[PDB]
Amino acid sequence: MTMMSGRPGRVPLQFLPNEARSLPPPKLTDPRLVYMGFLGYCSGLIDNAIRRRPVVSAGLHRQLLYVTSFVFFGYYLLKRQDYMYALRDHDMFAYVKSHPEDFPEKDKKTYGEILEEFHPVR
Amino acid sequence: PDSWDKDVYPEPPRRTPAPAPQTSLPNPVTYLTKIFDLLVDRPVTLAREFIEQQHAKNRYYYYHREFRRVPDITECEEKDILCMFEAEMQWRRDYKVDQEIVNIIQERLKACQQREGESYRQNCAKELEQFTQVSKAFQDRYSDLGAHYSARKCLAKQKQRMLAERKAAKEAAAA
Ligand SMILES: CCCCCCCCCCCCCCCCCC(=O)OC[C@H](COP(=O)([O-])OCC(O)COP(=O)([O-])OC[C@@H](COC(=O)CCCCCCCCCCCCCCCCC)OC(=O)CCCCCCCCCCCCCCCCC)OC(=O)CCCCCCCCCCCCCCCCC
Ligand SMILES: CCCCCCCCCCCCCCCCC[C@@H](O)O[C@H](CO[C@H](O)CCCCCCCCCCCCCCC)COP(=O)(O)OCC[N+](C)(C)C
Repeated sequence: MTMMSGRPGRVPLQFLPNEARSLPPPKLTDPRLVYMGFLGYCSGLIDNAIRRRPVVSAGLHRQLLYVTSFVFFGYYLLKRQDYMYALRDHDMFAYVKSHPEDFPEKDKKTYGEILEEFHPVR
Repeated sequence: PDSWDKDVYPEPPRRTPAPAPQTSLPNPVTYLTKIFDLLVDRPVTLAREFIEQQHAKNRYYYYHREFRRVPDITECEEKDILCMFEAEMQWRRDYKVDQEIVNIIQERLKACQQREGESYRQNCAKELEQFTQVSKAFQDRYSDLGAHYSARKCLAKQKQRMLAERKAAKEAAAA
């Protein structure tokens, strides 16, 4: 039930191992970052609405801080998520390579020589 | 005219009789035909001549697109998605072409039935047998595939028919 917490050489509380630096960082115009900024903007608008302030124009510095904080956190969140998926793929490929007898390559037949059953529609 | 090929859409030599009047009474159909000619067919012809004159000054062309022959579904391995996709596209194109062929044969049959008048039952036997052959072939190819049809299902139907025919031939060989 705990897949990758016990992976060897895993430092407890880094949130970003040094090996992650070999991966391309997400672009600053990543659509996920844009969505995080939109979430921050929505948080700012809801904050204005709750405090009975003009929703769109009241706090400009507060809305800017909201958007900036959301984007800042989302950048590192995306980095960690991409690194974790890279680890998953790396481990999967290494395990497949090291166990050829469990992932055999069987010759594939062409469809002219595979017999499929025909089910008429009527 | 010469716009359409006369081999794909043939017609008999169009024999028509010559008028042989038997009475001195004037024929009203001939007079009405002359009136119709002089009042309708000449202005229409002149308008068409002007239209063709304007069209001739601006001549451009459009081309019939040619498609290469790509490998069919029989020579694609089980999980090769690209070869499967190209074979399926080719098969769908061939299906449309076969539909149009059947349409041409049906047009021939309809034209024969209208043209032959009271003797269509005898003078349209060749068109009828042509349509019978094409209909049998098209049925064997594509019938009962149902919606969500594919080249794989057509291949399966063909293989089932081939197996049945081979078994019948083998059992007849022992008779
Ligand atoms: C999926 C793809 C993307 C989709 C986007 C997602 C959906 C929209 C985004 C959601 C979050 C954004 C807004 C949240 C904060 C707003 C809170 C609010 O109350 O608004 C009031 C406010 C109006 O009040 P005011 O102007 O201050 O003065 C009037 C008084 O306040 C008088 O006001 P009042 O308070 O006295 O009126 C009382 C009213 C007060 O009640 C409300 O106002 C309802 C507010 C509910 C908050 C929404 C929940 C939180 C977000 C979750 C959204 C879920 C979406 C998923 C689908 C489910 C649908 C429910 O109560 C009622 O009348 C009873 C209504 C009960 C009926 C049930 C329906 C209510 C819930 C419906 C929510 C639908 C989603 C939000 C739609 C937009 C709402 C503004 O609304 C606005 O003016 C702001 C709206 C957005 C404007 C910003 C746009 C930017 C400008 C253009 C820039 C272009 C950008 C791109 C550049 C392009 C190049 C040029
Ligand atoms: C509703 C959406 C959820 C919101 C969640 C709260 C968001 C605010 C939290 C503030 C962010 C700081 C938290 C972590 C920063 C530093 C701590 C870091 O070192 O923790 C590491 C771990 O990093 C954190 O766990 C990652 C936290 C990220 C949470 C976001 C995931 C949400 C799911 C998808 C929804 C998208 C959310 C959008 C963001 C607003 C330690 O790794 P490890 O000690 O080995 O793992 C402990 C658990 N084990 C051993 C059992 C495996």
